Amino acid sequence: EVQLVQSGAEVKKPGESLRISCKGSGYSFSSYWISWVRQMPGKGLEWMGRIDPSDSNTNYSPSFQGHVTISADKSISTAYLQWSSLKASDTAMYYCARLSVRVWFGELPHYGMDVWGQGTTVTVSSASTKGPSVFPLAPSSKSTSGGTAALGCLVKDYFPEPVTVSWNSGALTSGVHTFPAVLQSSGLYSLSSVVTVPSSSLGTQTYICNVNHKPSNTKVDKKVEP
Amino acid sequence: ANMNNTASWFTALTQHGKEDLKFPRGQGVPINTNSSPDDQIGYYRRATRRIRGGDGKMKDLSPRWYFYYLGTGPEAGLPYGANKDGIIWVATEGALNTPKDHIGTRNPANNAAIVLQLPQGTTLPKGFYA
Amino acid sequence: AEIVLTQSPATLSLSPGERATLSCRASQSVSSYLAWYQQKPGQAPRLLIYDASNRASGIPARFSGSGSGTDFTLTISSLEPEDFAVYYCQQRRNWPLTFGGGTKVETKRTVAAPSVFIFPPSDEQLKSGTASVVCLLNNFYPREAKVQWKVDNALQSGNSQESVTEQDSKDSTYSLSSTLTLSKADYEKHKVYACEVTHQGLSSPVTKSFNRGE
Repeated sequence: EVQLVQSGAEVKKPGESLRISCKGSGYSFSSYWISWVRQMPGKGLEWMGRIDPSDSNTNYSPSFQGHVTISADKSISTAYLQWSSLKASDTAMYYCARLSVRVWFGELPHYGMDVWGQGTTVTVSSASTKGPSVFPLAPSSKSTSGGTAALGCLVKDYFPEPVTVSWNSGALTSGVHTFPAVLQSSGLYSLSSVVTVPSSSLGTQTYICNVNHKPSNTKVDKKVEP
Repeated sequence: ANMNNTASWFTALTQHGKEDLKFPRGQGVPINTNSSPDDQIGYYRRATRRIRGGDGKMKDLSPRWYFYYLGTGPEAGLPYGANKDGIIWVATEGALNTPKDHIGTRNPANNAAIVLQLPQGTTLPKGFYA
Repeated sequence: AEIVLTQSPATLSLSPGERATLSCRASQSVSSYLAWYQQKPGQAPRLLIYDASNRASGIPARFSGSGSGTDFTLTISSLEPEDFAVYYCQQRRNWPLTFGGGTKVETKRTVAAPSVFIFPPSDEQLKSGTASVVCLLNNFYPREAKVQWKVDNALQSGNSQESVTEQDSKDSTYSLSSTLTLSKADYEKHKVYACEVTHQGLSSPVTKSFNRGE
């Protein structure tokens, strides 16, 4: 099978250099170009540039010229993407892709980016590893009679991703919403997890959110009460 | 004067018999010492003219086939391998499947045509010679 | 930059079983050098169609592409649940290679107004010197919603962030959180905190408010 396997997630600080890689298998690496593509969180695909490994001829998008360097070691079928000075705004997913452009007779060439790596995340922040603080989002004292209430927990100021959130040790799953984390201007992440429940159960059923942050080995159980 | 300012870089392959031009996949790109291996891909386009024969009737002359690099010439918009009467495709294996924007066509006021030559051992249909 | 690709519409809202037609228009001709990609949630992009009209190996027959020059179309003859994804076009006619902005194909459902909840900062957080006020918009459709924060009936800007779930697999709704971040000092200066929610399903915008200190 034709495959591209990228190097693992990176967590860096602004100004550091960084090189990530992309290893080809099951095909003649020098017979196809390699393209690099950026996807900012929540955003679209953006072309960064490409390299022909046969002669290491490169081209860059005008937006990335001078901020990154693309290279390749064709004898070990590996392409590279390198930054001299990461910015917080380089926080993104990076893909490498085989860019098929040559006429080869032994197969029907799929001209374009026909095989993709699985992607490498790069997180750039001045922060260091830190476990979250967990605050209750307590159900309103004006929750409607015999209706539906909302409650949750705020998981604030942790680094890096991910955190895990469950409710009542996995016993409560219906109506849970755990929102995507937001990387704040401080360089720390924050998110909320919420659940809707019957208003009548508020005085009988206990609600506890279980928060795990494996990078800091932080485990928190927060009871959320009216 | 677009039509007068544009031409094939090469002289024509004249069709001397009843067989249309065609080449095995991998063969047929004219030799050009001003091009690189990446560039070796394009098409031949048929042209036929008519003149008054010695007996008063209009007659067809032998057809001429002219080579244009991919993405240039009268069928500049066609992708490699598109099917069209009077158009046949040629490529050297490994050529870039990209328009040859750095080659373009020939302006006769600037350059004479290159005598079309093919690598020794090229297979040509009956009635074609080079 | 250089050849600009424009995709229409930005969102297509359809149901499984229906035909999808996606548009890509280029600012100048790309002849046939146009490809289409699909990106499913949490996954890498995948090639669907290469050089305008050729279906990639492994791609189901219900996908097809057509067009040349500046106007291109991707058609999905009958949508399957796995086809709800984002689709991107990309030209290789000339440097720099460029992508269109993407068309999201999402599941259609009836209009569902958000139920709105507001959460004051907890006493625990107040001790720490910061205050977060959270506004929850629960199970709504369509995705477009506006949240405005008012503090003493004054409009806030620059001090709030939103986060939105992906479309729910069960009921096809979205949920959304807006968090207003204030210093403890700023929080204890004002009384009335409110989030106003504007949405297609609300005939008038809905606000939830509280007075600091209950």
